[PDB]
This record gives sequence, C-alpha cells and structure tokens, in this order.
Amino acid sequence: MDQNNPLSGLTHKRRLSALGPGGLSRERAGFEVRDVHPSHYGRMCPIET
DNA sequence: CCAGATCGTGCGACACACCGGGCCAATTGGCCGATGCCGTCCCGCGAACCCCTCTACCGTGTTGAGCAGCAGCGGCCT
Repeated sequence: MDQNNPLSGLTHKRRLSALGPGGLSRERAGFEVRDVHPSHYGRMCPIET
C-alpha cells in the first residue's frame, strides 16, 4: 500500500490495471490499447495515468 | 652649590674549576640451585555415525516485425 497521504492511499484503490497474471505484458501492448476510446466517458479517467 | 648612582678599585669570601686521588653507599641481576604444577600424548572404553543388506497375500501406462530454410504441389520435359 502507498501511504504518502490520504489522497495517495485512496487513489491506490480505485485503480484499474491492464497487466498482470492473465493479462497483457508491458512490452507487448500495441498503440491501440494505450488510447482513449470514446467509450471511456464516465468509466475511466483519461487524464490520470 | 653638592650628594647618591655609577663605576673604579680593593679586600675578602667563596662557589666552585681544575684534574687527580682513595675509598664507599645504593643497587644490583643473573638465574645457582631446589621445588612444584601444567601440556602433551597414549591408550581405554564407549556413544554415535555412516554404510550395507533384506521383506514373498498382491500389485503391471506420464506480439510484431524481419529474415531464412524445408516440405508439398502445379506444371513442363523427356
């Protein structure tokens, strides 16, 4: 857990990660899975990454 | 004006300067010689330490991209 301050701890939760066991690895993602789809509106923040 | 500080000079004392004598104190420091406790070693036995061996109802299966070489096949050529 990341405990610099209340905001950092809260933002450690509410995090969606696309890489891990069963996901896609860091070096393999193209440039289409790293884009802001127009369906992100209200489901995933386009600024905070 | 003239009298003590400074110094000259003088007499003595005198603290040693000598360089040579003639004995001594302190203080030895060696181990001398004699006595005694510890290191080393050679067993002595025993606890453990590691290796080898055998047991016979029977039981039968584990991403993308780039570049290059090989196998199968269409189709001439004889």
